[PDB]
Amino acid sequence: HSVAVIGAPFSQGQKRKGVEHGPAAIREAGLMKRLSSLGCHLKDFGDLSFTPVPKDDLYNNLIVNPRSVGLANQELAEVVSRAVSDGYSCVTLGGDHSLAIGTISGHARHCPDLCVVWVDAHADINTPLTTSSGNLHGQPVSFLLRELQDKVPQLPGFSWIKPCISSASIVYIGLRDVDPPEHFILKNYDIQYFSMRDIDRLGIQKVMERTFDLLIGKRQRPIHLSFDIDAFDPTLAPATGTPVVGGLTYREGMYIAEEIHNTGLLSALDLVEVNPQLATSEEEAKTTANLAVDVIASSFGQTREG
Amino acid sequence: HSVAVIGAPFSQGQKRKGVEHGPAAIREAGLMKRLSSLGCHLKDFGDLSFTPVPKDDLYNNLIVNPRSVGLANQELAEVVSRAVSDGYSCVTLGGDHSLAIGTISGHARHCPDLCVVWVDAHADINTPLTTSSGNLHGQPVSFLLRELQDKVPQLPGFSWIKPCISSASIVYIGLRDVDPPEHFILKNYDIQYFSMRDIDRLGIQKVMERTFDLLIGKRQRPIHLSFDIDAFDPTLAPATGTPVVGGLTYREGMYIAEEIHNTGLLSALDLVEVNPQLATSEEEAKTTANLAVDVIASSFGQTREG
Amino acid sequence: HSVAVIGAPFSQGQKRKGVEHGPAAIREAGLMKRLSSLGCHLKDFGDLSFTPVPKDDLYNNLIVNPRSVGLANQELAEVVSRAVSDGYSCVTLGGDHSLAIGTISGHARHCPDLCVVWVDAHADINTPLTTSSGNLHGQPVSFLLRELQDKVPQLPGFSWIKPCISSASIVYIGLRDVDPPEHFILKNYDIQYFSMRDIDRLGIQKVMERTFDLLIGKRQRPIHLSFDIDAFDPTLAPATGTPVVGGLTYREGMYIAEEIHNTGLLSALDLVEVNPQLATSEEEAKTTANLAVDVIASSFGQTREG
Ligand SMILES: N[C@](CCCC[B-](O)(O)O)(CCN1CCCCC1)C(=O)O
Ligand SMILES: N[C@](CCCC[B-](O)(O)O)(CCN1CCCCC1)C(=O)O
Ligand SMILES: N[C@](CCCC[B-](O)(O)O)(CCN1CCCCC1)C(=O)O
Ligand SMILES: [Mn+2]
Ligand SMILES: [Mn+2]
Ligand SMILES: [Mn+2]
Ligand SMILES: [Mn+2]
Ligand SMILES: [Mn+2]
Ligand SMILES: [Mn+2]
Repeated sequence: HSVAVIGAPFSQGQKRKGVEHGPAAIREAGLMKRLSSLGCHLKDFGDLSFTPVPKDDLYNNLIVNPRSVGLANQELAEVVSRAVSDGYSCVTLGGDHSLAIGTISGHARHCPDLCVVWVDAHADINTPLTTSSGNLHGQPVSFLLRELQDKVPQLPGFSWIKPCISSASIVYIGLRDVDPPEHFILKNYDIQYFSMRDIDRLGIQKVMERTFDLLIGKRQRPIHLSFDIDAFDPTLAPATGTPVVGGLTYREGMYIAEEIHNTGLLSALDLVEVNPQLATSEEEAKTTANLAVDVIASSFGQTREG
Repeated sequence: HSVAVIGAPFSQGQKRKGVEHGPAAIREAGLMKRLSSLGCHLKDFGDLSFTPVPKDDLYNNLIVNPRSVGLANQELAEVVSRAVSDGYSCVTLGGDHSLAIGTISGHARHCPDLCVVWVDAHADINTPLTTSSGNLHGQPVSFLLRELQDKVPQLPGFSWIKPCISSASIVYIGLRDVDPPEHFILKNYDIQYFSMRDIDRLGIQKVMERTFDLLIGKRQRPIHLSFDIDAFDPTLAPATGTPVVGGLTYREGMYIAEEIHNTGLLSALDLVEVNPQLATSEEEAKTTANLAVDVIASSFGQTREG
Repeated sequence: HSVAVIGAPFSQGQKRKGVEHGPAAIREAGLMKRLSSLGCHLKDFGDLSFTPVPKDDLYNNLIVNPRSVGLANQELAEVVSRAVSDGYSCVTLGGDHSLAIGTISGHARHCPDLCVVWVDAHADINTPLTTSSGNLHGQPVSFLLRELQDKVPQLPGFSWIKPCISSASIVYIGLRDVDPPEHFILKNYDIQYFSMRDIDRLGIQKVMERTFDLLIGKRQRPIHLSFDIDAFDPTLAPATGTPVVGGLTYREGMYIAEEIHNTGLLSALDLVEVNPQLATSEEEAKTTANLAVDVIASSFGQTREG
């Protein structure tokens, strides 16, 4: 079992400084030793340096850094594609969530029937025509879903992307801050999600059971787990740019990761939005990074029973 | 849909200074904007000034401020009755829980077939003959329930009350600190409650389903939600006078409020016992007020899925 | 109902200073008054003074303080045995968990059909041949189970010990940090456990139901509850030597204790591993002790509904 680790210090999908230091923070929290201990053979690609784009002006006076985000993702997709082609399960450390455009695109090149489990407080499914922030980290799913493409304009730097997956191939877990146009999109395209309210009702065991029935109930598929640290309650993961009260507990997050491992199908994992500079103390930053490491290790087989 | 907001700075139902500043704290936490955003047409009645009573001596060398609490409640009931009669769902900000004598009396004055959901760590059902504290905020339910009246003596300032509400028409959620005579009362009059232990067993979904089956399972009735902030765990709502460990989680509180909204029958709401002065820090005070706003907004339709 | 309280300031089953002050901390937190209030008739044995053993050198160059732990446990066993035969339910305050060798041995002397509910983040079932720490507090169960005796070497000071429990007569609740050879032992000997993951799946109600079906489903038996404070999440019980993230909530711990009380069969209880010196503040120490008192009081009938 081989795992590739790619640092992707994306910050230009959003406006808050510091998220580019997430990969270093997660490595410093002992990621590689934890993975080695489980028996993973590792290839560390280090932290990538992405090519900047000069004069990357706003698109439509709103969308920030489109060419930079587009090119960084094109470059990242090439690395992810190569790693998956070489037989590695691919762990990408962020960095802001716009990097999922690149990781999912790269992953889908060799694994076109992948499915996506998107664990997040947010749906990240605004389009360039619905976003009220202009921040691409709150739009990445819109660029990836085939059914949405007539509603998504062509951004500069984005021409290389071709939507990778169907709306029936993504399931959200943890949602508790969704913009009204995103709610419209989720309902209109029948995209399945388990919000925090659904977890309150069903419990995390049934949520995972139903997630897998929707995605792999009738056929095996490589799983892409895109995990935004802000899915966790801010008491547990304070070092992040968009915290929302009332999130996953520690135990719920471990359970999600355990079930992902138990499928035997995990093929790529993103761990995004750790921003150590937003912690009010070193302890806050380190606990957030420690939590990120626990998620990744659990996703690759660390158990709570020995 | 129209909502009236009434500030009721009651503090004489108990002995701790500061709870009279609860209404201002909740307002400063953004209550009105949150309600407007949901589509509520608002009538703000401001913070009421209640008429004092001279020489309001203890009743029976025990019960504190009886005439002051009686008259403040009589005055409050007049405002609540007018608001409800004019078509508003009536939100009353406390202030200590003795104010529910006035809000429920005033609500019932217009809506005699109302039912009550009482969310609290405490049953608040001592009578003047069973209370060990003498504090009227731990007695309001005894003045309101028809079946209990042959056991409730007449307090000065209390003669105006017309307690018609049946013991079958109140359900408690959250109970974890109940005095022995209150336990006797709950059992003897077959009053239904879901204690924290019941929530541990059933889960909040089934608790809400069972609550509504009891109250509105046979017929539609206006709902009065009387919500003591101390229902929440003290880690979440520290700025309150009688905290008890082991309370509702944030998610459970939001779920209760969401289910109240989903009935379409919410007619009045009390949010009581926020005391900003009992916070150890500005942060503790503000988080308690923010939580109060979240409960109110969720009760009028704020969702966690957009 | 009569309850003996025994202080057992064991520290030599592990290496961290301070756990010998656990019994005093629990008493200072109001244990005796809480038990009296429930109607318990009390015999306080005080804190026992155990006979030291000079030159208690490492066994096999690894196992720490074997003669001291063995002798202290032999002495403790005599006290517990006498107390149980005099008709007391026996509460032993720790002290490190190696004391359970003594309490369970003493208990079983007059109650051979006892069963054991072991509430803990850890399985405490290493043998002298599997331990990697050498600390006897992580081994007590191996000395007590009949089925394991061909794999447990004779330690100096341990000759008085006869295993008196079958592997089918112990159930674990709370497990989340289990060493690989302990996992092998649990599986190989079909020892039943409900890990944190099992609690996440089933809920604490179902966990207790299944626990009692396994132990007393066919006949009434005296129950020995051995409760390591580290079963609780470290946010709730920080003052302990081996904290592990993702533990029982306050409510889950109360529910466990309530269900133990509800059986009517509680015969002895250990409350171990409170180490006030490991608190980083007096508040942390006090909350851990207060929690210990809550567990013991709930196990003897304190309710959350009055
Ligand atoms: N929907 C947001 C989401 C930002 C978080 C992105 B993720 O999950 O990668 O971290 C936020 C929109 N905003 C919410 C608050 C009110 C105004 C709109 C957006 O910017 O589009
Ligand atoms: N039962 C109490 C309740 C006080 C809280 C009122 B609420 O819910 O509005 O905030 C307290 C009685 N007291 C409990 C602790 C032990 C002594 C008696 C009382 O004073 O009657
Ligand atoms: N399994 C441990 C358990 C110690 C806790 C004892 B109890 O529950 O009474 O508090 C720990 C072994 N250690 C765990 C971390 C990795 C190395 C081995 C041991 O020392 O045997
Ligand atoms: Mn997010
Ligand atoms: Mn995201
Ligand atoms: Mn209360
Ligand atoms: Mn109350
Ligand atoms: Mn332990
Ligand atoms: Mn232990």
